[PDB]
Amino acid sequence: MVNWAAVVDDFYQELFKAHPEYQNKFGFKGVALGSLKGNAAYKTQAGKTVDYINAAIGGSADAAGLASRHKGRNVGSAEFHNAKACLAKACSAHGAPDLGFAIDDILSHL
Ligand code: HEM
Repeated sequence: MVNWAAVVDDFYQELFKAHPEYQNKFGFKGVALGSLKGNAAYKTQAGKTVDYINAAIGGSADAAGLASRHKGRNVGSAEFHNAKACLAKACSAHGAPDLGFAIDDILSHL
C-alpha cells in the first residue's frame, strides 16, 4: 500500500522548513525538525493527518469540519495554499498520487 505515513513525515519536514512558525501552534512546538519522529505529540498528530488522507481517499472525510477546526486555530486559506505546495513535494518523492484535490476540498470551506 502507499506509504502515507512516510509521505506525511516528508510533508511536515517541508512545511516547517518553509514555515517554521507554523510549528508553534502544535504540541511539539520547539522540537528540532530532525527529531520529530521521537516526539509523542508529533506521533499523534502525524497519525491523524495520515488518517485524514485515508479518509479523503476513502470518501468519509469531513472537509468542512477540518476547515472549521483549522479556522479555530487561526489557520486559513494562506496556510493551506502553502501546505498544498509542501504536500505535492512529499507525494512526488514517494511516487504517491498528488493530494491537491483533497486540499482544494478543504480550501472550498476556508
Ligand atoms: C495538508 C494540509 C493539512 C492537513 C491534511 C491537516 C490535517 C489535520 C488533522 C487531521 C488534524 C486533527 C484534527 C482533529 O483532531 O479533529 C489537524 C490539526 C491541526 N492542524 Fe492541520 N492539517 C493541514 C495543514 C495545516 C497547516 C498548514 C497548519 C498550520 C499551522 C495546521 C495546523 C494545525 C493545528 C495547530 C492542529 C491542532 C493540533 C493540536 O490539536 O495540537 N494544519 N490537522
